[PDB]
Amino acid sequence: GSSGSSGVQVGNCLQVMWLADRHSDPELYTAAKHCAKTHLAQLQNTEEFLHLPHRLLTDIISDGVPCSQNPTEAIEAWINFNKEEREAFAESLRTSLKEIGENVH
Repeated sequence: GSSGSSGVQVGNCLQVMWLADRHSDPELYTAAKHCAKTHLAQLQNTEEFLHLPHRLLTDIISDGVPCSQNPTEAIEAWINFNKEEREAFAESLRTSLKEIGENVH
């Protein structure tokens, strides 16, 4: 019957992937990190995500994000937090931002 084990969840994906990266953990970091890029919104509407650094966020969006989960929206917010300086990261992040799914070269 319906049986499984403890793994990763879009909700606790950030926290997981975070520590993982800090502990040079590719297996985990990659896993959680992925689920994040796919479900960025679910995190963009949360504090943690906005509380995350630039290295983490950059990596996520760097791995390409599905047009489905409004990527820019998350960038604008996570940036607005401390736009005072993050601004620089906002522009650079925008140009770096990548979209998948749609047929565009």
